[PDB]
Amino acid sequence: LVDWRKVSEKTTLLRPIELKLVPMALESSAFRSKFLDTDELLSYVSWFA
Amino acid sequence: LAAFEGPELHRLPGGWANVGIWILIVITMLMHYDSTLYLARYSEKVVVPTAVVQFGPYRWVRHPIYASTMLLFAAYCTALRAPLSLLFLLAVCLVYYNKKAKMEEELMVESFGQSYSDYADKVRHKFIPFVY
Amino acid sequence: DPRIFSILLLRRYFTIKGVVLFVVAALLYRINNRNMVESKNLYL
Repeated sequence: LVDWRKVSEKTTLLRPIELKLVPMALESSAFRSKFLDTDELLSYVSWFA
Repeated sequence: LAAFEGPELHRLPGGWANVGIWILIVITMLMHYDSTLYLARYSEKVVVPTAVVQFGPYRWVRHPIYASTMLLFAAYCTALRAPLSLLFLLAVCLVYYNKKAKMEEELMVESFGQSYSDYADKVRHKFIPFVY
Repeated sequence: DPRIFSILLLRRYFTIKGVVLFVVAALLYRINNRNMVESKNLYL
């Protein structure tokens, strides 16, 4: 679902270890768009942990 | 009517048959508390919501406070094992709560625009999960 | 919330103190179901 060519054109100044850590930050920023609450996520995280 | 149509007091059983009211009361307290907390954690004033609440019981039902009051009504009526009074209680509370829910729903539809509309499209069931 | 229990559970006196209250509660519950006069009729 991600066209990695343009993501590479957005990470030209970056480095291989940051090229490795890009995808999880990208997914986090993807999850940023919607509207969601902290405490429900915290409760689910605690239950799963 | 639950009091009268219900049988005489000390003849209702115990043991493993009195765990249902326990778990149902725990569920209605938990769901009411979650609904009230999620309704009050966003509003600045007493009832002035800023965003739309779509968390906890709100993602199962559109009016969880009223359904929790409904469920403790059913809990008292079921503790005494009287279905007909539970049904009449359900009828009258459905009528009034549905009227009041209709006015409040049209108010937040007018006030919030598309947000509460998509919230209501996500969860249609107003009082009972996939029953009403 | 189970984490609230779990943090304290993952952290000799406490077990014995908790198991004493177990047998005391068992005694009190066992004595609680019996009538002091089992045979009302035979004492009547």
